[PDB]
Amino acid sequence: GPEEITADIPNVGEAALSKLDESGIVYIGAEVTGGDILVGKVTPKGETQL
Amino acid sequence: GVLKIVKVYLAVKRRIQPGDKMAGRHGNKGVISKINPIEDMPYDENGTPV
Amino acid sequence: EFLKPRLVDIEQVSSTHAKVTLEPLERGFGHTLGNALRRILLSSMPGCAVTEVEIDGVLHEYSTKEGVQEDILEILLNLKGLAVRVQGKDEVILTLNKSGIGPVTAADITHDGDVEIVKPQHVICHLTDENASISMRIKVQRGRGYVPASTRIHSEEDERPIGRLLVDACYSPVERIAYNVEAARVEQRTDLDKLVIEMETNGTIDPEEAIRRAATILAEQLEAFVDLRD
Repeated sequence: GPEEITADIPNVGEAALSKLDESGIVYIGAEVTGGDILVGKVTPKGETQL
Repeated sequence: GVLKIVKVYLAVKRRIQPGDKMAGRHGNKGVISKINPIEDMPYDENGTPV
Repeated sequence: EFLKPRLVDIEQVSSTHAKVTLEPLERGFGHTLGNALRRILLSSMPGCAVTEVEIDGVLHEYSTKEGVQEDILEILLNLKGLAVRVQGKDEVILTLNKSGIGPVTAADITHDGDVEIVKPQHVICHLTDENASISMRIKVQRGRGYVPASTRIHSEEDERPIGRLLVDACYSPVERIAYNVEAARVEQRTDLDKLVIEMETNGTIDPEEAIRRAATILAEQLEAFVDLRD
């Protein structure tokens, strides 16, 4: 399947999704530091087999 | 094979610190080893530190 | 049976220069007090300086408003040398509005009751258009030493807006402190000195107030040696 630029990332704390807008890409002016998310993206993956 | 690309530009302002490398013109390299306070540096009669 | 140095007349050369004198200094003490004070004045004098500016339509320091002839990164380097006094409060929020061609100086800041801008011709930016405009809300605090903006990012406490430009703060009213211990002649004594502390501030700290504020930093620190507690 095709990857997406979703603004909603699986099981990430709300503090990390503070600067991403609804479209997924960071605002123009935000002060980011080490570890922050600049562009949300999710890659599909099935066949768990845990 | 690509769908969409997103480029982000961070503008970090790097100050100076021990370990940096300075050098005059005449081939005298060096590495900063300390940042003394203002009052430890030597001063002439007028009080102006070097 | 030592003598006691007493503060004496204070020559004032300019608004920022000054000279004091401590008349009856015993022998060998001109250099003990002279340098004990100069390391106190260059280090630990309390003053106030800008701490974060917020302009009306600019997001980050690397932008450029249209109408002025300087970056928003170059207006912050002109504000960082803004000498200001705050009488009673701790932190203030000044304001500056202006429009029309011509330089913008510190004399155009909205004159609050306590905040007393001391160098009123300090240029900030130039407006090079007839229908330009700037509107900024500066902030001022009290402190000592030099605290960069990176340190305060740890004590931001959820700094909600993204239009809050932060400037590094250097709260210190003194820029150089010399001294000279010369010969003093009391009416009858053989050995006596006279200290002359020639300090040069940025018009913020009062001279006489700046030396009493040092001795209470030194005499307060020597409380530990007066009683050794093991």
